[PDB]
Order: sequence, then structure tokens, then C-alpha cells
Amino acid sequence: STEEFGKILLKVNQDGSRVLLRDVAKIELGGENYDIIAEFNGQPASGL
Amino acid sequence: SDLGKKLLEAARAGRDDEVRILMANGADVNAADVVGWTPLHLAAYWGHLEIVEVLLKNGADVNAYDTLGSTPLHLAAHFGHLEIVEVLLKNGADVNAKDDNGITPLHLAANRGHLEIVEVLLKYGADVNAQDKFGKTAFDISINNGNEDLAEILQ
Amino acid sequence: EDTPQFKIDIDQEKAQALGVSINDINTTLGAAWGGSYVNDFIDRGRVK
Repeated sequence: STEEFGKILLKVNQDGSRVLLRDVAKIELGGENYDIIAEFNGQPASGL
Repeated sequence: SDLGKKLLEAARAGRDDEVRILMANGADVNAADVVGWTPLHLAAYWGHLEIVEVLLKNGADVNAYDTLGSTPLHLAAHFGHLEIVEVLLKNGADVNAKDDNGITPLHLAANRGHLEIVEVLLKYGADVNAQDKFGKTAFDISINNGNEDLAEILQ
Repeated sequence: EDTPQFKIDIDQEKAQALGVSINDINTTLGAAWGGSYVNDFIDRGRVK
């Protein structure tokens, strides 16, 4: 899950405050690439 | 025992009719596999509510601990079995039970974010300030997991 | 059928706090308990 990736501990500061991956990045499920986008009669579509 | 191993299998599989017949013939309810899991441990784990009640009616140890100190309430709370958690607590389950790690049913419930079970545990007097071997509370888990709903409940 | 298995959770915060790398932790565990194929040697003109 995106949650689990968010919890990833990058480092801990001197005071002891945790720096998680979600503190330095936005974490979501998204395509390996965003180059190819398809439509079927002006309607959102994929295909093979 | 013979029936002890059959009850362990029956309780796990969730065959209510077989468990009934075993309780009549007198299958050992305190039977334990190599890891120290009783039929109640298994019933609680696999979410078999009817068998949990049947086992407890037949003098099953509610505060039985495995070889690492985990109880049926730890399992029921961790895997989100609200109905079984209530039954266990009604029959006198140690709400502040600590395993060998110092983890409680509240810690485990908070970790998977079972909001209903967390409020049930707190109702039956769960120690909200209870710390595991790393000094982490159910609240420390909630803010790390990023569970805003769970965070509000523990205040 | 499913069998009882010993789940071990490595605390990332505690590891970084004591200054112990996860590689050294996961190597020490994996090598000792699981075994580790390091490299090859020649026994009487036979690579093993």
C-alpha cells in the first residue's frame, strides 16, 4: 500500500523526530509511464 | 491426545458440527500444537465466532498464552474479529495482556486500524499509555501509520 | 495446508538509533539461519 511506503523511515533528527518518505514525497499508484493515453468515441479507454 | 489433535483441526477449519461432537466425546480444550496454540487461539485467528463460544462454554482457558506470550485476544484484535473480541472480554480476557515483546491487543488493533475493536478494548479498560519493548504506545502507532480517525479516538 | 511460521519484525527506528545497517541485520539473519552461497573453490580439479 501507499501507506506502508509513506511510513518508510529515511532518518531520525538529533531531537528524535522521525523523517518519513511521505514528508519529502507524494505517494500514489500511477502508470510506469504517462506517454500513452487512449480514447474510444471520445470516451476514456485502454486496450491491446 | 487423539481428539485434542482433531479439535485443533476442527477449530481451525471452522467445522461447528464436528466441534459440537468433540465437546460431547470430551476433546481436550487445553490441547496445544508445537507453537502452543489452543483451539481457542485458532478459532480466534480464523474468525470462527460460534466455536469460540462453544469452547469457552467447555472450560477453555481465555488467557492461554503461546510460546511467545500471545493470547486469543491478541489474535482476535489484530485480525479484526469485533464479535470474537467482545465474547473473549465478556468471559474475562486480560485486556492489558503483554506478549514477550510487550505488545497488547490495543497495539495490534491500532496497527491494522480496527477502530471498532480499539473502542471496545478501551471500554473494557485497555491501558492507552501501555508501552511495548521500544516504548511505543497505540497513539505512537496511529500517528506513524497516519490514521487521523484512530488518533482522535486515543485522546 | 498453511503451517505456523515465525514472523520477525525488524524495528527500523531502533536499528538507525543504535547505528546498525539493515543490510548487516538481514545478512546476519539470512546467512546464519538460511545459509548463504558465497563463491566457488576447486576440490581435486572440480569447481564446487
